This record gives sequence, C-alpha cells and structure tokens, in this order.
Amino acid sequence: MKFLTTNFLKCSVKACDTSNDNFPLQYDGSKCQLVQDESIEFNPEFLLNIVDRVDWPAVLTVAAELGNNALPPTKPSFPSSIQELTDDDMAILNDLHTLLLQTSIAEGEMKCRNCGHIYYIKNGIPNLLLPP
Amino acid sequence: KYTGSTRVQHIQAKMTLRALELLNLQPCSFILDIGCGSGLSGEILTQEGDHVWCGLDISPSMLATGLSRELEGDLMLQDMGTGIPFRAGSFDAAISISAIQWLCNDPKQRLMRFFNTLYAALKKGGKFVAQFYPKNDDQVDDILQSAKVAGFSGGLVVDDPESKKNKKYYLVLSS
Ligand SMILES: [Zn+2]
Repeated sequence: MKFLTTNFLKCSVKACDTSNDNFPLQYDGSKCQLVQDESIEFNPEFLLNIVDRVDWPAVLTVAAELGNNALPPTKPSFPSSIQELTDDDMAILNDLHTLLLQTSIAEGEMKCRNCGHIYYIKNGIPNLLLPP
Repeated sequence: KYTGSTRVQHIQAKMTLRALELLNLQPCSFILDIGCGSGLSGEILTQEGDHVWCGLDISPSMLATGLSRELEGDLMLQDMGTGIPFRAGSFDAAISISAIQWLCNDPKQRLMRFFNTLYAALKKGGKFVAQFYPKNDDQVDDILQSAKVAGFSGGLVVDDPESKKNKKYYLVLSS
C-alpha cells in the first residue's frame, strides 16, 4: 500500500463517518515494513493534478509515524503547468514522487483514532473487511 | 459452466476501454477501480490513461492473482457494499467492470451505502461508469434509482442491444 494511499484511506466503520479522527489512520511504526519501488516512473502531471487534494498535515503525521520527520511543515505549491516548472520545482516534485508513489507499506497495521479498530496490511494489501 | 480465461480477458479489456471512452477523462487522473478482480482493468487504466488507481475487491484469490501481474496500482481487500472507505473528494473518477450487480445479492441498504459513500468519495463533478450484468429490468431500475437518490445524474448506455450474446449495459453517472 503506497504512502499516497495513506493520505486518502479512512476508517471503514460507518459510525466513524462524521468523525474528524477517522482520517488519517494511525500507522504502527514498529510493525510497518517499508518498501521502495523504483519501477513506478516519475509522473509529474499526476502530482500536479493531485497536490491541491493532498492533506499535508496528514502527510506529516503518517510520515512521522513511519520515522520520517525530514519533511517541510508547509505543503509544496507549484505552477499550473509542466512547462513552468523550475529545477527546484522539479526536485521537490521528484521528492514527492518518491515519498508518495515509490514508498509503500508491504506488511504492517494501522488503527482508527476514533474507534480503535485495527487494520492489517499483508503483501502490500490492506484488509478492509469489517468483522461482525 | 465457463469461458476461456483468454476470452474473459479479451471481453473485459474491451469493456474497460469502452468504460474509459464513456468516462472521457484527462490523462493522469486519480481513479477508484471498484470490484477490480485480478486487476486487468487497472492494467488498462495505467497504460491507456497513465492514471494512478486503487482497486477494491472482496476476493483474496483474485487479489493474489493481481499481485502476480506487476501492477502499479494499490489492491485492497474490501466489500463495496460496506461503503467506499476514502475521504471526501478523493477521486477524479471511478470505474467498475462486471462487479456491481453483486450489490443486489440487505441489498437495498447496501446499494444505498455504496452510492452515498461513492458520491462522497468523488470530487465534485466526478464521474462513475460501471459495466454490469443485470438479471432483469427491475434490477436495472433499482440500481439507477439508488444512484439518483444518492445525488448522481446521468443515465444508461446499452451497446449492441439487439444482440442477446453481445449486449452490454453501462451505468454512466456524474456527481
Ligand atoms: Zn473508526
């Protein structure tokens, strides 16, 4: 499960729908084994398309839980078009690519901060099925 | 009884491409693939549109097969009838091939849970196209009615409707 996915996945429990604490999930730093996948090519158009939607505070929270606190406190902003990118823009977009797309949790677990339900990730795949 | 896996693959590829034509998306969008099975549709999302996607399926065996395909999207074990577990406005669009009729297997409650939470998970104006195999007209109307109550607009496309073999139904909706 890619780091990007952590920025959109919320608790599946219905009672949590309107809870501010249903997102982001709380990832266990002692259980989550990370993988870097260099096979997914740099896609700067996708990143420009997604950035406005990205919840930066949630990025910071999950990344810190996973042992990365070397992130800027403010969400990176960009021009509105590929051609307007600077080398500095490009480098940050590249860092975003690595962070969001190329970094994944292969095995681990995470819980809802509202209801405490714990979700498990195995072979990169989160189990989002809800028990009786 | 059964269909050759290559034949199922060819048909699903064609329906996925048709769904994408109906969706008419900008390249490099963020897409939810609902009932993704073994990820064949996700492969096409990646290749055709350079899209980034998350795939949901109830079946461990399908997802395990998905793992063997070197997919670029994220697979998730989940049940579409329980709702779409993503925050508001996450996706540009959603696509579903050969899966939603499962919602009809309480069905009316699961159908509404599906459409309400999908409406929420799409960006404003986000689109959803689903190919599905209805058992009868009432099933079609029930699904369409549920989408309507949830706030979706749009309607239905039926390709090759004169053909009992080749007829296909596509729900084409906008939030
Ligand atoms: Zn919860």
